[PDB]
Amino acid sequence: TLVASVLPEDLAYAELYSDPPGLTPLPEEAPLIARSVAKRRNEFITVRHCARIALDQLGVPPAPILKGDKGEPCWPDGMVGSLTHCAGYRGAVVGRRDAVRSVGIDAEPHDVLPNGVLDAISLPAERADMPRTMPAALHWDRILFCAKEATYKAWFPLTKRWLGFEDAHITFETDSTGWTGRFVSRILIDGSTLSGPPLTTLRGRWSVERGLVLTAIVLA
Ligand SMILES: Cc1nc(=O)c2cc(CN(C)c3ccc(C(=O)N[C@@H](CCC(=O)O)C(=O)O)s3)ccc2[nH]1
Repeated sequence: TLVASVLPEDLAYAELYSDPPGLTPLPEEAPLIARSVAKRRNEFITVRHCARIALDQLGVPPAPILKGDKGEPCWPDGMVGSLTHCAGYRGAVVGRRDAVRSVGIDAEPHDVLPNGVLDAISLPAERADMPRTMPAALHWDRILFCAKEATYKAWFPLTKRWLGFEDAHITFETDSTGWTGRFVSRILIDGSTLSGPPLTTLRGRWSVERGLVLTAIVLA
């Protein structure tokens, strides 16, 4: 699997590269996408079908995955997880809370960012430092965006505070293979959590594979 490249008996994952036809949401999930468009409908369903494959293999029976604070996914009790999707990928990674404090993942196509995006999602330092050490064959701007989204998704559940794109400083290192590596996200705002020790440094992994950028953060 692709997501295995960016992950370190309490963690499961599942991914699919297309929308399997005929899949249907759970009954009390249905009103969430009654008015949604077809393309949104498919990835809503496919990613929750991936989520329940992983959740079942952690002895958790299928349960509805609703959306809460700023659309945040909701999980069965004692559970945490993360959902992601893009043009050719649907994936979920889930974990039990005591072993996994939080999960954050993202998947993106390995293409240049649309015009004007690199500036909103990034700091003057990240833009000077990343081109010095990232391999020439990589879209460091897109990989930066993927790492940014994977950080807020792992950050937000533990603080329920909004993490702007310029409240996190991400530094990258490239593994000797050249297409994979890992990063450190440093929080520039208060790291007060609702529970647990403060959180200011998040370590995650990044990978480029099959034309796709994958990132994941697992906070033990
Ligand atoms: C810049 C920024 N900072 C934040 O802290 C932030 C927080 C949220 C709230 N949050 C934590 C989430 C909202 C949506 C999620 C998610 O995992 N979406 C999946 C599945 C969506 C679905 O099918 O319902 C996805 O992107 O596919 S996670 C959303 C955008 C943010 N953006």
